[PDB]
Amino acid sequence: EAEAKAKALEAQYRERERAETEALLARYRERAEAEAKAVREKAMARLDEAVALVLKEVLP
Amino acid sequence: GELLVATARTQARGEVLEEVRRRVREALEALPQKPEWPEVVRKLALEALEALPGAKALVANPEDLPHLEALARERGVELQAEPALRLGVRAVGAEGKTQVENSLLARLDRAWDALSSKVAQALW
Amino acid sequence: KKEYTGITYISGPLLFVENAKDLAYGAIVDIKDGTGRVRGGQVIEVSEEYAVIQVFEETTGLDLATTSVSLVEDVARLGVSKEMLGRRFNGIGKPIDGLPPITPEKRLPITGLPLNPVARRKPEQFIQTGISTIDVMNTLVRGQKLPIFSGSGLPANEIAAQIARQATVRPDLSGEGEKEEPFAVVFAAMGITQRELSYFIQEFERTGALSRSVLFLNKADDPTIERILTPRMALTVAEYLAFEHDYHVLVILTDMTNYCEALREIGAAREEIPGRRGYPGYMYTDLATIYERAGVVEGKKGSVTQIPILSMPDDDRTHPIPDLTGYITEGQIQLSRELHRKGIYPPIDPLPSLSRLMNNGVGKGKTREDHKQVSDQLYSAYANGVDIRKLVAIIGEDALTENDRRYLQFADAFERFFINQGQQNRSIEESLQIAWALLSMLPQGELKRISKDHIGKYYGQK
Amino acid sequence: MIQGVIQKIAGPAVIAKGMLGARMYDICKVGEEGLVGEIIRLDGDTAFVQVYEDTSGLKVGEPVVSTGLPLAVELGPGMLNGIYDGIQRPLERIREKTGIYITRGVVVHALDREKKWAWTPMVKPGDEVRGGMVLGTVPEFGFTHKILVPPDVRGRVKEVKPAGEYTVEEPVVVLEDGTELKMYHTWPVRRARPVQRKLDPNTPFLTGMRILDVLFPVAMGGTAAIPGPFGSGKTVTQQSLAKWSNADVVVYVGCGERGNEMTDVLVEFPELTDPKTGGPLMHRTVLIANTSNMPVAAREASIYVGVTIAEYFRDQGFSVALMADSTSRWAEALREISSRLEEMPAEEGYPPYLAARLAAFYERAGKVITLGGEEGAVTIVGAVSPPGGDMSEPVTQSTLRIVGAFWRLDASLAFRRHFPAINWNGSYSLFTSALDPWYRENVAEDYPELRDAISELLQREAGLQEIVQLVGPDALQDAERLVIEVGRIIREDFLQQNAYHEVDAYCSMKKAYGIMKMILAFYKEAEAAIKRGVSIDEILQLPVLERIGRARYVSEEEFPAYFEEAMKEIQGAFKAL
Ligand SMILES: Nc1ncnc2c1ncn2[C@@H]1O[C@H](COP(=O)(O)OP(=O)(O)O)[C@@H](O)[C@H]1O
Ligand SMILES: [Mg+2]
Repeated sequence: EAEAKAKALEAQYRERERAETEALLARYRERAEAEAKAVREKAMARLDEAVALVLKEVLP
Repeated sequence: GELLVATARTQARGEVLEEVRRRVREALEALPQKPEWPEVVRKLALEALEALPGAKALVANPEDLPHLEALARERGVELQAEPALRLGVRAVGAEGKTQVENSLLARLDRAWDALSSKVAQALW
Repeated sequence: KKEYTGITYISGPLLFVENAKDLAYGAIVDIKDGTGRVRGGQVIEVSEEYAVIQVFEETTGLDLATTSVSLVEDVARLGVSKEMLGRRFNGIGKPIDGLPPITPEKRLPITGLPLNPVARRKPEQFIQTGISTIDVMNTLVRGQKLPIFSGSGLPANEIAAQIARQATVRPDLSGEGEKEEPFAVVFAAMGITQRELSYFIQEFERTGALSRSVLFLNKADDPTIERILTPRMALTVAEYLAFEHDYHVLVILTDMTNYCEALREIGAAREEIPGRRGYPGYMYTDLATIYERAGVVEGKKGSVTQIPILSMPDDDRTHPIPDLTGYITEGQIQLSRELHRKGIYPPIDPLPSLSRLMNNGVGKGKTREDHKQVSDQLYSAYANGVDIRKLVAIIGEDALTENDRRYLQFADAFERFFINQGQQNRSIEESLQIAWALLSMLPQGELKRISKDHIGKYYGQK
Repeated sequence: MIQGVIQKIAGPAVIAKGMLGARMYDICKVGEEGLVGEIIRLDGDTAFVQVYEDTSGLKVGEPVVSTGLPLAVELGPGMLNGIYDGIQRPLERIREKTGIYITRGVVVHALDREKKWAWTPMVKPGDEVRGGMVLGTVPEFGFTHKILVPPDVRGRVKEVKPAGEYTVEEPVVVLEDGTELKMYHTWPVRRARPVQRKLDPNTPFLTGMRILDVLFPVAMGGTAAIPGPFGSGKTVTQQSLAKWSNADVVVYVGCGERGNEMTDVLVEFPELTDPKTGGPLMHRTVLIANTSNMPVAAREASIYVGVTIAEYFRDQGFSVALMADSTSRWAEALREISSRLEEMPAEEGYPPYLAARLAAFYERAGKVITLGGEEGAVTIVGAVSPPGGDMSEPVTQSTLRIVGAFWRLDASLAFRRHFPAINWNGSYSLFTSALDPWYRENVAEDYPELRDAISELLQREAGLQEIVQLVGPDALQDAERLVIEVGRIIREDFLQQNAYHEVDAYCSMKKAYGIMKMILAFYKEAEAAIKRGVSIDEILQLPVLERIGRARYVSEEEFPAYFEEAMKEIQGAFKAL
């Protein structure tokens, strides 16, 4: 009885941690994708004047 | 998960800097047919002289052989025309065994790490 | 942007460059072959007539007609930033992890400076390293540089990876200062098999303990001068982080024997006389240069702990490499063939292995107040367990006293419950707990190194 | 191309002047006889050509013509069932041309030309082949020998000649350019064939020796260094590895080792049978031979040619072993032509860059996934001959830091004929950890347990040898004289193997599992029966362990039923004491 209840709680908590890992997993995929968008959006609004800065350093 | 988040952040950081470097490269490679480049070439030409005193020869793009003729005879040096050296000049000094090179592409490849730290500061 | 063409005399790893005098001594050069390939060289012996360049890589395609050199970074430096803590580097400083390169805050010279001997304090706290027979019997204090004298075929790289992903400070064991220090592992492997390089990439990125570390790796087939420059790189990155951003930092220098072989085979390139037993005479100074750049600092809130792991050459302690290492460092810990292949991991053995600074790193509010006495007691008990286990072959089990058979059972079970750790993240309280469970098999009263306060408090419980 | 004249001759070193502008490592043609040579150390006008044949009768003024190419092998179909020398010249062709001596100055091709191979095409026209995509197949003695795109060649295939009988010159696949792709292609010996991605060692190299497969294993992408004094069974061991192991092809690189132990290899491999399929064993060995009186600069070329032919057969999805005996003869060739550069040498006399060379050679091993997508693996077994018979040299203690699987021989085990003379006390293998999955899913489930028990019994024996030679094998306790006698019977049964017996030459690992299970069943129940209290004379005269002492001579067919009955008698002869 004791070893049966042991492996029953073992399998149930396997599957519980599997759901935990998959939930935080998909959360952090969406998190990294949203942050990649959140930075490459910020890329565009300061492009040409920074290029003028580097062009003024390179051609001094 | 936090380490993958940091990987995505540094990846985005690097590709925005790749965008910046690429558009600087395109502005550089679009310079020599816009109405400034015979004012561009003289500065780096005389500075290729002054970075190696005692030159004998210069060689650069033959599209502005006039601006390398009548503004470098006072520089007192051979001028020989060989293309394939885009945006600049190179100076062969004395005894034929030294060659200072000078190009805006070369200056970008020498200055881009320092300007990358500076652009990342003034950009983020 | 300034080629010095006109070179003469290539010879093995040395090419000479004519008519060059702006080449700073110890500069780095791009050697460009005439077919568009770039190599590295270090400038040595720059004179009026010429300047010698020791080429980094092989010399195959070079010639005299079309071969140019040019200067980059005239004294050796690296670009350091705070955001290099998820990265690998190739000895020079270029990544091999595929991520786009860092935005360098500072630009530091990879040759360091000696600390000012008034400007440091003594090391006084401790660190846990997961290994029980390090945490209890020869403690790693923050500032110590203790080397792991491996063998040849013993696991040293596995203990490297284990200490790398299991070291943690314990400020809760202190009088509860802040957690404002994070921890940082600077891991510098020089001269590795590349099988071990696959082992280090997977054993760092596996558990997600790469995110507080930085791996300066280079293979064996990579050129020898990167195996020179690698511990300079790692100690100057760690010195930057620990004295500019207040991190307790642990620096793991893998395989110092590969370093000293590369130092011999780069000393013999530029034609200086090898001194004792083939090694250069300045090996003591050059090796102390990369040991004595660790340690705490007065006033600042950092500490640089340093573990040089080194193979013994022909497993003796009279060779120049472990002789000078034990003649510079702070004690040693030592693996053993005997434990390893009667089957034990990690195979540290606590008889010949000591730490100098343990008496300053344990005690009142450091880790636990009974620590040093249990250290001495475990040492003497395993000491007279080994030789009584060796004597019992020629007298017999049933022809001793009784406490001596208790010592024999203690030693035989000691070296498979205390040293046979396996891989569990063994804390300091758990390891002292199992140390008292092992001391319980000795009779009370026979523990003649501990006063009865800690005896009555802790002893008895298996 | 580039003309020069000889300024100086000394031995195999010819300083040739006037060669303003040749590169390093370009093969020269020295003298009017067309001697092969190699450029090092050029300073202005001169260049320093070492030569691959003995200069005698060469005189100054004679011309030197460079080529511009570095030392290039010609790779293709036609190297299996082959003997070459250090610059890939076929010795059957040299015997057909000359008599029984090797006259210098000969030009022969690295692959024969008139032999009509049998092209089967693979790719349809119009495809965009990358460097390393396959092109077609050729049956080459039971191996479906592929024909690669050479590395660093990209394009679109226009034409493909059909499934016919062709020759190795004839261009079968022309790209869109006119860049055509014939069967053979040259490749420089100093660049590893650039591979896609290098996998990890997780699969054994089944040797056939028992100790070299049970106590000290070699994985698939592994390296293995076998050093030993003279007269210690190196070359019989390496012929056993070439003869019985599970590799697809075997590259035997004779480098400084004597003539007769490649003569007999040419004489007795054509009668043998491959253990993998039914082909004759000489149809899977490439055999590069540089004997000692063949000239003393070619040794470097012979080892680099053997390892790059092995890398070519790695790219074709095969699985290669490379047995390079006497790497220290290549160290001596580097010392000898580093004695005419008059440079300052390192420790012992050797040049400084010797560890750089040994690293750059032992790091072409490793199981890889190649350019074609299919995976392959070169394993390398390198022998080391120390000068004094002392593993404290700059050869051995530069090569023991970059290898796993170090098999240190000794002379004392080979003075009496206890072969192979593996000194167990100082050998190791770093592939015991990361191979136990394969051992579990292919030999037996309890194989690590049994193996580690064998290891700790041998360690406990070699810990008690101290006491037993300081006091004597009498006046002991009887519970450890069983340890010493089980160590004695494991050294007389499990480790000791004669290669020339018809059986026990080869020993697959279920037989070794059977013998170890017999020995440890005996030791477990014997220490049980001695804690019951018996003699130890009464153990060492049982009729149950002459069975054990003969239990390596049964074949791999009788060994199951023989194993069941020996196991039965060991389980049944201890209750009767
Ligand atoms: N596996 C073996 N079984 C029995 N005898 C062996 C074995 N290996 C070597 N020997 C004996 O030792 C000799 C060693 O030959 P060889 O390997 O050429 O010497 P070296 O070890 O110096 O190369 C052989 O001729 C043979 O008589
Ligand atoms: Mg031999």
